[PDB]
Amino acid sequence: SQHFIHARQALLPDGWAENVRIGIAGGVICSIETGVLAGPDDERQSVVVAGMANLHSHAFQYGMAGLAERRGPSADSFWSWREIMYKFALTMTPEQAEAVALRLYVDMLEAGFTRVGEFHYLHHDCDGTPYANLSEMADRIAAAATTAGMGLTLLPVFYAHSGFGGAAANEGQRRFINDPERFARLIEGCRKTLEGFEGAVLGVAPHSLRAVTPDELDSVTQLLPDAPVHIHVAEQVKEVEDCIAWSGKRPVEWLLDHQDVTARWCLIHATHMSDEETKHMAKAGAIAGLCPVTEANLGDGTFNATEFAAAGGKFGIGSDSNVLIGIGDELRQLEYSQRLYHRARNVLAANEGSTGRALFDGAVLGGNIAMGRPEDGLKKGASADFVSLDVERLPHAKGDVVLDGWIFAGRAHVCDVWVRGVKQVEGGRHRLRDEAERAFQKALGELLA
Amino acid sequence: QHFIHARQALLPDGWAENVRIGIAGGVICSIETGVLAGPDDERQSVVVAGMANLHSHAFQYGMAGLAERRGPSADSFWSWREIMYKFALTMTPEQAEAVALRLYVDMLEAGFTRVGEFHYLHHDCDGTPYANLSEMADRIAAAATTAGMGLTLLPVFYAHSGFGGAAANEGQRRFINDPERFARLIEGCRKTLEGFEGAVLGVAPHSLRAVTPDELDSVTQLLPDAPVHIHVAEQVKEVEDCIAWSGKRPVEWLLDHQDVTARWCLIHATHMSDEETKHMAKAGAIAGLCPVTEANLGDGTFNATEFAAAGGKFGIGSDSNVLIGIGDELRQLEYSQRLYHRARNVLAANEGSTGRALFDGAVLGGNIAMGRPEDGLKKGASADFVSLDVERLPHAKGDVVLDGWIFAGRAHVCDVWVRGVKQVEGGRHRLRDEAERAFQKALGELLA
Ligand SMILES: [Fe+3]
Ligand SMILES: [Fe+3]
Repeated sequence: SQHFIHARQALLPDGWAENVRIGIAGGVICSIETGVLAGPDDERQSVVVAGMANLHSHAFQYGMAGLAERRGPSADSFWSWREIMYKFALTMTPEQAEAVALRLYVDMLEAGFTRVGEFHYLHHDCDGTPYANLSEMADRIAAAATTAGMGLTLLPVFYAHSGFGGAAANEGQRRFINDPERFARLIEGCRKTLEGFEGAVLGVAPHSLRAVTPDELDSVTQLLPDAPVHIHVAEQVKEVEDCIAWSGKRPVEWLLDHQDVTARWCLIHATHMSDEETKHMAKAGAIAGLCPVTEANLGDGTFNATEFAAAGGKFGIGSDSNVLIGIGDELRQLEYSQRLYHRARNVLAANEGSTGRALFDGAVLGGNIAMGRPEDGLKKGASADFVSLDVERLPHAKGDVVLDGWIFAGRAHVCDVWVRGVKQVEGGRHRLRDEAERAFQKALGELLA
Repeated sequence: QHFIHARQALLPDGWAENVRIGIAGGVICSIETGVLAGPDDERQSVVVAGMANLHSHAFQYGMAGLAERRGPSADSFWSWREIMYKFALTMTPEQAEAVALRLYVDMLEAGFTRVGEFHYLHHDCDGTPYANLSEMADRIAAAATTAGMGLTLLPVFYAHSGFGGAAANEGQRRFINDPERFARLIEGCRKTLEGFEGAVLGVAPHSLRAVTPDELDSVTQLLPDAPVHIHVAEQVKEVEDCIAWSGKRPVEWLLDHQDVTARWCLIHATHMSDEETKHMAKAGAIAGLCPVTEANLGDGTFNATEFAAAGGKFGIGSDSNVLIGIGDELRQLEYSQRLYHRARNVLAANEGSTGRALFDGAVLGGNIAMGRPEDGLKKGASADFVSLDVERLPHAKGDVVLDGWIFAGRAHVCDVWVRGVKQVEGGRHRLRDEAERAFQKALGELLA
């Protein structure tokens, strides 16, 4: 039946409003009324904001979080990360993958993310042979999301090569590999699995320009022409240099010249762009899939955030390596990367407004577009996906001040979280945290033994 | 003697297992490894040293989260100074004590066991001294006492608004003293800290902009065996103004005109050449790093690898007190380096854990900057330490626990002891809710 949340303040697309009654029916927002008293059966909340998309995740990497911070003996300071990543990637079973993904999605839900964009490349069995059920590993993701009550935009990854110009994939990549034919069949397995997964979106994820040839890129991005396309691009300086050596062009530039890039596309990282690439990307409408915590943890670089925003570019955030899960963590890192690079404060604020406000609104907006859910948000007809904040330490704080306290000062935290109208998180706790954790610790023990 | 048994404890020479720590009169009397818990031992999983928070301006905790609006000014730092001066110029002593208490509770809950209060809010709202000259410093001491927080109090000497002895401006009126009145204030602080167990009293020349060379000589001679702290080279604009005045940057100037040693803690030290960095390390000055505040202010990135390779030591301070956390500070330090050098595990030592190196480093340099080199998980040290909740890392080795805490959000502070007294239990200070009520009342008054 029809259920009501009454919020003392709620951040709607046209701004903060007070005394907001949000009606929910069949998991959808059926009504929003501002300046009204709570009905006697309304559930009362202090501060309500939209659910955040987590637009880029590799669920299995959550298992290695905190384990890649030892330097090791290599001259290459990235060796330890790849060694740990491939130890997990090459041994994880489907049962383990479901357990890890579940506990990750619980952590994301508890942090206020209501949908995940799972950029999924862990496909085949340990020897690189397909599972009897081709989409087995994607089915585990979907099962994990279903159990969590987490929204899912599933983005199976196309990966065939180890370098520019169609270099053969090496044996370490064997569980990731498909040709376009076997990839289409995998996408078909995913579509069947997602039947009855309410709100699910199925797109495609060419891994990167290194990993895919131009012809393969054409085939993959034509499979589901109305659904999202995600791709890693321009994350590390070495890729830009290699791309130039191969084509005479930088990665984003090359992509914009060879594909019809639109808001259908989400370019993950896009960390190293010229001013011209930044503008063209924004003008094309491609969403920047920013992963600020992972980019810092990997030493990738700093995004051209002010230029991108000034050109009308839109963005979202993704936990990516899943080393550390938090909306405040990601947005704060984005802003602070800018403050250090430009020697300035409140860099990503819009007009003379709040930096937390601009970042939060922006990341919700661009995130939902990248997820294929532009109808979503705190709007009539959107999925009933939203978050209440604990403002016990900010008792008189009016809207934007709440966001800045949350994101910069640690003075608020996520309280309740709803997805499709179902309260998955209460007072910061997911209804299945402890059960998910027990299964996660069992899987970790197996993987690390 | 009462006893804590730790399944793992990070001692100065490394992780030890099944460690019995005996405490009496607030100090560590015995350390035994490889043994079971006695029947009256309190049991802990993972115990580490208490962290010094080597640089704090307590009153700025009140403005945390309030300076993140861009505002109409061409100067993107205007809004921070406007908020900072609104609090600085109107706060009463009663309000200052409430703010400092709630801050010191927050610090304790984050695993900091001593605070270096770099204290410059001295006089009344109109810039006239209080009947008790050290009134505001007495409030700091009272707040620290109520929290059970260790205190190295560093009253600040401030006399000028510009290099070369420019007059102090009206906005600085609560901060200012001449050397003679400053010495009298220090004397008030010494009397107040009598019976404050483990307290240290040093001096804090504000910066090279705020002091002349002659004043710097006088202030740093007052307590020759106690710490000296000073802000240096935090912002490019200070560095340029210092050059305009002397032909030198702030740290090189300081090293050339003072006998800088491990007695000195140079706060930020953010803009240095490679040669300055090495000379600072070789002198033995402690880098008072404030990574979260430096990021929030867009100050810059510290020359961390060069400093460490030259044998430099550091600690961490919450500084503006915008966000309080050991993980937050150490992570930000490392990540500032990863982005700047396009590398990972930049501040690891040998081929070790980055979290290990950063944690050990910050405890060590922190305690030296605080005038407490005897401290740590050692016999004779103050019984100041922290247990970590390892429910998500249930049998993980020590270094893995640190990396999980600092980088992955997988462990958190459980209990915290200062001078052998448990001030935090399962993440909560006993006075959290009471201190919070008084804090919100003060905030409401200040923001009215
Ligand atoms: Fe990624
Ligand atoms: Fe400071």
